Amino acid sequence: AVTGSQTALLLRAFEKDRFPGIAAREELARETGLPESRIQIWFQNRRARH
Repeated sequence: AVTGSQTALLLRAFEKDRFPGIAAREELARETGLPESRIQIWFQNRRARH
């Protein structure tokens, strides 16, 4: 699971760039302190639900 702060940051990103490319995902990884693969999973999962 990701933290509340990470969720808030990722959701705001998702609502501006719904399909981040690898550079954007690596940047979100650095912003959040999450691995890039975890960023990708989070976006894939959210899009599969929406």
